[PDB]
Amino acid sequence: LKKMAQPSGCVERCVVRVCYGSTVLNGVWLGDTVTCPRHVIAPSTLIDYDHAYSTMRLHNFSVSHNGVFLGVVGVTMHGSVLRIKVSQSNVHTPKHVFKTLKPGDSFNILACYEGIASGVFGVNLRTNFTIKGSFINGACGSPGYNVRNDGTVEFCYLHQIELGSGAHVGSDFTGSVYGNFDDQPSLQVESANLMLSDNVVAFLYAALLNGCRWWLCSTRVNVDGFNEWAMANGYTSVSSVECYSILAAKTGVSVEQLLASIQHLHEGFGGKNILGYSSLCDEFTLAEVVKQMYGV
Amino acid sequence: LKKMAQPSGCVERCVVRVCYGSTVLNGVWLGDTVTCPRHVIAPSTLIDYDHAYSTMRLHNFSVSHNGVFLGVVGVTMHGSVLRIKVSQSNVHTPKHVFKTLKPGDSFNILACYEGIASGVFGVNLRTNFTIKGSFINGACGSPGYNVRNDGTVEFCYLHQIELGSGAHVGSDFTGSVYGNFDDQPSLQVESANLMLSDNVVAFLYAALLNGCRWWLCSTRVNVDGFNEWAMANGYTSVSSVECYSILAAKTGVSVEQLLASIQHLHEGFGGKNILGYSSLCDEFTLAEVVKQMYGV
Ligand SMILES: Cn1cnc(Cn2c(=O)nc(Nc3cc4cn(C)nc4cc3Cl)n(Cc3cc(F)c(F)cc3F)c2=O)n1
Ligand SMILES: Cn1cnc(Cn2c(=O)nc(Nc3cc4cn(C)nc4cc3Cl)n(Cc3cc(F)c(F)cc3F)c2=O)n1
Repeated sequence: LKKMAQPSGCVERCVVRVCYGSTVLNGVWLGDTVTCPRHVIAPSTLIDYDHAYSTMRLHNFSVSHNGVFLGVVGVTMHGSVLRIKVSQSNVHTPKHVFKTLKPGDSFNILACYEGIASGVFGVNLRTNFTIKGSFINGACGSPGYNVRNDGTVEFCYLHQIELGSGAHVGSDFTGSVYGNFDDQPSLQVESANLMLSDNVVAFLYAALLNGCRWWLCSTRVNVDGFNEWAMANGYTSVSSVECYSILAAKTGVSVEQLLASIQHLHEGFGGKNILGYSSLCDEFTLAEVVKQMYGV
Repeated sequence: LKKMAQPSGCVERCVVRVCYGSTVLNGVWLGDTVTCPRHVIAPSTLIDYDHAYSTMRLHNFSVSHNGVFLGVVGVTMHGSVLRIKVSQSNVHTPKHVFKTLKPGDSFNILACYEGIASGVFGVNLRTNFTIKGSFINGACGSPGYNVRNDGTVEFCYLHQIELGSGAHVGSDFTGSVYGNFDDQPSLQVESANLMLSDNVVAFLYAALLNGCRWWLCSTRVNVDGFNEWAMANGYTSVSSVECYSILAAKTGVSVEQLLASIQHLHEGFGGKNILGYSSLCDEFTLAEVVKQMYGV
């Protein structure tokens, strides 16, 4: 079990550099539209974006891909993003949709600087709607994506800000900020994360499939009992036993046995480890475990 | 800190599917040459590769890029790889070199199946010359690479085998197997992994720069003394001190203090953690720490 990213080639071909005056960040070029964070039009300064938008000048923009400049034709503002119409369509536009992530969803970040990709990594949207990425100044507008089995790219995230805690906040392509954080320099404090119980169950199945079984409780707790316990101990509710059927069928271990195991392991591993982890891991989804173990 | 891969697009355009008889793995297409593990010509049985090569027939090969089949013109064997000449050059061959890794080198893996990339991740060549990837059956031939600052791709790894431990072994593009394992289905056991001290020093500097300093020793241990201790305690030598000077200056902490700190912490943290880790982390190189925190 290793956190991986899906290959980045099809997304690299969509990253552009967006400049407005002296401010530079990343945008995503699809068809004849570049989407980027609206912070690119912020003054050097609480930002009044409505006023910055009303006094915008199109000739103040510079949009470029690999040093080649695209002609800017028009700009509209949608929530926390801009949609910049350009006079040229991206001939490497992949088959794509736009998807809004939910907590517990895994996705890929292509970390970009000045319109050029530098790194790719997998992340999980947490219950407080932040991610734990690695970004420095200039990463604003870095895209997050998933690639479906048929090849369709789901565009799901545009990087916005780093919180005081180090957590990372982005928007979707409609302009909604995940978690409704402000795209402003401010002292906002995210609420505390819960452990993603769905991912912990997937992790324990992966441990069973790698021979690691010292932790397995003999007895069971049902979903209703676990969910009552989860609410009192910083865990999310578990969603439907039936979705784990493939891993339950391959291990002979029911979800209820793992729910009971989580209750035990919450109080500590006691000098032992599970796949090299010293506490429970909610980093991997059921789909990731199934893909990495079986290719499905 | 996040382990990440460099963008994979330029390598994706070189991945091919190589088939000989019923055996299918991955290769890398550069110019008019495909390099792949020689296991593709193994019979279905201790493999006599010299005999398999002498009886090889070019018509048994099939080589394709994204489902487009390439004509096979000639084949030579070089150590544990084949060099397959095809009837056209890859028009997307990136500027590139071949480089043989040394233990402690980080690089990127593009995990491929049937000539199609499915995931990308960063790894470190360990002192026992294995890596800890995530690979299932069909990953043979998956390439490892690094991208230089000037854009030159260093091709450095072709995936070969998974040992009983789960550890992964590959070759370089000259055909030398890392660690001189055999490209045979025999039982082989790698030597004990040593903690990469250079990476642990980088990790402790990252902690200091993040305000985590509960563990810091005022004691100093010089390089020579640390290296003698390291021998007897599962650690590599520390290679040098001066490369850390930028981080030593920002923190006011000498490398020799961090060597003393490693000796203080090598058995465990008690109940405490460092950047979320419950034991010392050797995942991150100095270059990665400096790049991810300062963009250098
Ligand atoms: C450490 N870190 C991790 N993620 C981030 C994201 N991020 C960013 O990359 N850049 C930001 N400010 C800018 C400065 C610029 C200087 N030039 C020349 N051009 C610049 C462009 C930007 Cl966007 N910010 C700050 C920030 C970005 C916003 F979108 C926002 F609404 C409020 C903010 F305070 C930033 O967080 N940094
Ligand atoms: C679980 N895992 C992780 N990494 C690996 C690497 N690996 C591999 O992907 N495939 C292998 N055997 C093949 C079977 C095939 C069936 N078909 C239809 N085509 C096949 C092609 C291969 Cl290569 N092996 C085994 C292996 C591969 C070698 F290169 C070698 F020299 C000896 C070996 F025993 C394998 O390890 N599996």
